[PDB]
Amino acid sequence: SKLKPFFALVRRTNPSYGKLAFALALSVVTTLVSLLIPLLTKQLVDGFSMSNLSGTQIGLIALVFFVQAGLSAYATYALNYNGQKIISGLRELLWKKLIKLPVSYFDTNASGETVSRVTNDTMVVKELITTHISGFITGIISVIGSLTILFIMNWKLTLLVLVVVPLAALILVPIGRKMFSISRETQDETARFTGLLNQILPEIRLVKASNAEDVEYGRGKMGISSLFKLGVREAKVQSLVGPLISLVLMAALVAVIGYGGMQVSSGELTAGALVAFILYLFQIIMPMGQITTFFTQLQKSIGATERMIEILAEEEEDTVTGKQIENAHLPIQLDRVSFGYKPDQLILKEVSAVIEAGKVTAIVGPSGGGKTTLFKLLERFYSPTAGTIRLGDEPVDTYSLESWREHIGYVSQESPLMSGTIRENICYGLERDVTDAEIEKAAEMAYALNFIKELPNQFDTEVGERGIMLSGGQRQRIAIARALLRNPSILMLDAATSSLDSQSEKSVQQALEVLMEGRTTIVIAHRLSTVVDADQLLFVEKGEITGRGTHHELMASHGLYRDFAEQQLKMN
Amino acid sequence: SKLKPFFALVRRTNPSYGKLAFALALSVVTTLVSLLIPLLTKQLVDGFSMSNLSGTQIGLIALVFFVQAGLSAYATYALNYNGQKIISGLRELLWKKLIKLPVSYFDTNASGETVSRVTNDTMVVKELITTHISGFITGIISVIGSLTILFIMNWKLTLLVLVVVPLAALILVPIGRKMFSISRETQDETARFTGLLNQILPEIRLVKASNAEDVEYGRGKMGISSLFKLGVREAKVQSLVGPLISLVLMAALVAVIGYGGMQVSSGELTAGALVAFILYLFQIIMPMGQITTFFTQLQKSIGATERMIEILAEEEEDTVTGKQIENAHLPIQLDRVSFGYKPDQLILKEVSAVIEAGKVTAIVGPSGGGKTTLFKLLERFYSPTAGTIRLGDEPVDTYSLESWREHIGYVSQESPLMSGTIRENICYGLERDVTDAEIEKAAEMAYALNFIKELPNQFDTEVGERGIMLSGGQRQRIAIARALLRNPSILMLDAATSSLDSQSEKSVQQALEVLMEGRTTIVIAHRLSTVVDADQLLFVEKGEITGRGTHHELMASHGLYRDFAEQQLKMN
Repeated sequence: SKLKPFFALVRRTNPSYGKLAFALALSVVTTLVSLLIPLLTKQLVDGFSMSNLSGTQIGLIALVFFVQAGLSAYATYALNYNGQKIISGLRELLWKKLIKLPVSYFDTNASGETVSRVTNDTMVVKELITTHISGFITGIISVIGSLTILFIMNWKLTLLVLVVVPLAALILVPIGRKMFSISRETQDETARFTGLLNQILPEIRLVKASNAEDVEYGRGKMGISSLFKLGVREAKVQSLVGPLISLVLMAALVAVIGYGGMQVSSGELTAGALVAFILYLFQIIMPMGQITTFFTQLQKSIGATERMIEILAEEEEDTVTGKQIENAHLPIQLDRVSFGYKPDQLILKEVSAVIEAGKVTAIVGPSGGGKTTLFKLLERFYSPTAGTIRLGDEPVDTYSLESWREHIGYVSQESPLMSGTIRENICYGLERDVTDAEIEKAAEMAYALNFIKELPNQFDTEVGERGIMLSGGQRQRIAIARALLRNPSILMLDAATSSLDSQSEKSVQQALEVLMEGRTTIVIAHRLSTVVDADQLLFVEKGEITGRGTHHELMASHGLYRDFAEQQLKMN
Repeated sequence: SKLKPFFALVRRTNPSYGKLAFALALSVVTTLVSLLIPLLTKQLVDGFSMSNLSGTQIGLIALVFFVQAGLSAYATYALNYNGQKIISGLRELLWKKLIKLPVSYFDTNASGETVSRVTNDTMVVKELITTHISGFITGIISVIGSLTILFIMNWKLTLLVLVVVPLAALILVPIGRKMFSISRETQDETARFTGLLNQILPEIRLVKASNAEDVEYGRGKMGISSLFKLGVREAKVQSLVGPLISLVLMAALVAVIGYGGMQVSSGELTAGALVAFILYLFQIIMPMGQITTFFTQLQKSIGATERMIEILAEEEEDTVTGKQIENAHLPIQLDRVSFGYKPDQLILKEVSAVIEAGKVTAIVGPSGGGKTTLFKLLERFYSPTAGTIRLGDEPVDTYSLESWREHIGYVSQESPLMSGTIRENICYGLERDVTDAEIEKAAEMAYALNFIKELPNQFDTEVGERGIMLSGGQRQRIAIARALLRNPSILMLDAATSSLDSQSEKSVQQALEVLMEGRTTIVIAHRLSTVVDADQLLFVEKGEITGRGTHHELMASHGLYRDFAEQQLKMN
């Protein structure tokens, strides 16, 4: 029942059954050959009365060994290659999914955790498919066949003590678990002592100033004393565990091998059966560890499969809603919009406002209100539930989200880079039009070519994977140019201002003003430099829009009491 | 030659030779018993023609096994206990040293690195002393004795192939190294892919806004494709390595054990010698790994010993300079002080100033000048080289640094806590006087008892190891109380004042003003609230004191041009 999701997930990479089954069957045949090699060794041992059959037997054993090696090599290659294909398919599906999950999943959930889930679960599934399933089948077949052949060869007298010995291993195992428990306790004590030292050392200035060094010495001494005490206990336990484990192991070996030798001396049914018995001993010892690893990694793999299944269940739409974009130039109105992240909290209550077309509008919000939520709502990262963010009769209820994102430009505060070259930064506007070869020419219009005129290169100019050799202001200028290059119709600004300084603010703002005066602009930032360039101003407070109109006189009056209190808080 | 520092470091814990040598000798005897057990097994195997000597032989073997187990247990306990004693001594010496190393070592070197060095090197020395030296001796003795006894038992015919087999291991080993190389390459590729995904995901907002999701999909696909390519190579290599390693191993086993069986069938000099031969095989296989681990950990241990030796070489003086404190109340003058961290740079040049006795003096410094260096120099954490920071005729060249630290109070900015209870915070002033039971009464004078009057407790009030449930202001007030409790004669303030605001700045400042108006006070902080309470003001610039006199008119005039430019930089 639990294996059904795993089988379905493997089935997502459908053309992977025949070769995997063939590889598993060939691994089974290779395993059955390892059960025949000791029999040939026994025949060779028993046939040394004449020296001709001996050499023939070494030849035959060498040939069988080479055949087994070749078959095992082919089976391992097939298994590993099929597992790699399955992992490639799984990673492709996961990445295609994820680059398309709504931004809400990432914001309200976990960024690095998703990457860790994908990377670890794919590798665990690989380890299960290529090694652990085939390993378990091989181990079970090897153990059963070796036990059966030993039972046929020797009646039971030595096989019975062979199966009794795992009871000695069974009493041995709790001792090893106690070893791990004591070791973990000692490690925890060592970590506590290290934490205490890392507590003390940074404030050595305070330690010296109070002149209480000896006090800290004694404290440290107490810590090491505790460590020593635990060490003494682990010394007693290791003195009890170590030699005893050795003793039991040797007692098993002496019992088994010695008994075989005894049956050799009495004249019983084993000499070459004794040699094959030792070989079967090794072929029984190895697969037990293989099966245990199989079970552990099977538990890990069912967990990983459930995680990958829950990741592969998310949904989203890009153009499913409709296709009705013709102009994208209408006044934007808010109509009783009340929805945040979860319907229970209601982090937004009937927010409504009137914004014209081709009019710069500024948004002023508090430190903890609904300015970020309104930013994401106006950028259409959340789906409306009760209210309507309405352009255009809600053919903003029947056009495509992809088309709306096409007609909007977005740089917020950092927008550092999509690392690579500047070519990608200007070819992210390659929307089937391909901008022919006018991209750098756009930089000429967007005041970017002259700024980049130092020209390390134009295509080999590498910002690096890290992207640290260029600062924020130049990159924000590049994003402004990208917005001007993509589809300069609607602009949505959080007004990225970092290390640009007053001289650059005016440069980039006058460039954007000349390029986008006839088109709609939206600003959401903090300062009062965009608001003066904004024809209409708004204000967000307690998840509600409170304030409409022009900037100068209204903000001089509206911002007199409560917005002024908020400001006086802000400088403080 | 290289072992001499290690021997000396062990010699620092002198009374640890006799019992360690006895434990090593008993481990040797225990090892020599394991070379006799297979011989008794061979005798038992050969003596099964009669069943009485058989049972006597099982009895004797069991007795020898129990004797060996007991001896090994005692030897292991002695070795582990002696190693724990050595580690306790080493940690005690290291902690006593480092709590007394000049603050310069910590500031210009590494805090967490020293803790890591102590913790790791002590454990490595433990692992070498308790296990690896005895392990190597045991392994060498076991291998040599087993080879000699096999040579005596069997002439050479099977021992020769036994020593030939390690050549098969020798050709096997490079294959395993190639396995590790390919695995490391695959791991590096996986890490690169994970880094690429962690690059992409956080900016999924920018990814969606540009509407280039497919582009990021294809990029990710390329990454996974590269992974798959490397996986294919590792599939080919593992298909060549795995079965081949198995084949060679089995070929060795079949060769050796089978040959023994052949000598059994022909009537040669081994049946119970074959059983003992297999036992000696195990007793030869284990110590090779033991010796290899010994060599690796010996290299690690010589490195750790050199590190611990260089840590145990630092020096400092507390009262070595002299003992001439009688009053500690004299004007403090600076006389051509020119010394920073290293004499080459000269990060301080002839700094001189005149400060009176019982006069509050403020220090104003820039963001990157010599204010921190002058702070540490005036607090005596660095040793003068050219100039003289002179009180008192330089009996500040002949009194004790410990006494000077006794007569000074220090809280700078955080001084968070020496975690524990408030009892430690008020018993760090326990200077042989023991303040009788007046500590809380001092808090009554120092405006601290009324502030702490909520009383969760007075001795069970725990701030925790972390120390997070109380903020900075209360702890700074406790530090001020501690300074008033220790020896309120000279105060050195970086001003604990922070974001506490007037409610608390004025409260703590008026408490300190009432308690310490008749005594000398030194302030080094940034703002202009301490300077107005400071009778004389100074200023640091480019590692030189530039400005002397009162606050109001001089700072109004001196701070008009250049200090005002620095300020206008500071608000900007």
